[PDB]
Amino acid sequence: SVPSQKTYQGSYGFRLGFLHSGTAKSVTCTYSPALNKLFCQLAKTCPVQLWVDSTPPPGTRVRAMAIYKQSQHMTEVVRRCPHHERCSDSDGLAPPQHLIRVEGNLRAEYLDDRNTFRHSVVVPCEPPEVGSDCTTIHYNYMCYSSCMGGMNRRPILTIITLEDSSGNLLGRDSFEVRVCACPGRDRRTEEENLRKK
Ligand SMILES: [Zn+2]
Repeated sequence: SVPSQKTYQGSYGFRLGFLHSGTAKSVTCTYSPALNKLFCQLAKTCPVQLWVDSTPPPGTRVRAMAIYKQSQHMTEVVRRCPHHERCSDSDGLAPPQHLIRVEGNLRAEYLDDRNTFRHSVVVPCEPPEVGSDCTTIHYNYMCYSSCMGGMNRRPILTIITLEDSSGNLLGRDSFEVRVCACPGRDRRTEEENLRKK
């Protein structure tokens, strides 16, 4: 089966936000609103903001999961390639097969779904701390889009779901991801291709 990717703000007005990092050659993570697409280097910090209109209940959680974007690949589990799943880059918590990690959150939990075999990482939803108006989760993507035997140049989407304590849906948002060596250049190229089309 294929998890839903339908945008759903829900009762709490849940949606994502992204920094404005630009497209310089030195950028390691950059988000294109025109493409709804995050470009990032391998295993680099990807800040993703969570915005709500009202505070969800204690025990609300935030889950991230990757799926293939293309119709003909949506049913295939997104995982790390045969090389990276055997890398000695464990953080002590993420299973080595998981593409998406949460960085610097000891309450992150990693799920291997017993029925779909899909991977996800989930953290407690925290209120913005004093001063701030949103919360930020720091994600890492642990394979390249181009990795042979893994994503194999196929685009993926990340689906972020707001869930209650039972895992029921409260809100949903999503974005395409390209994990690549040159995020700034590739974002420039793809935004140009979009402008030409
Ligand atoms: Zn890989």
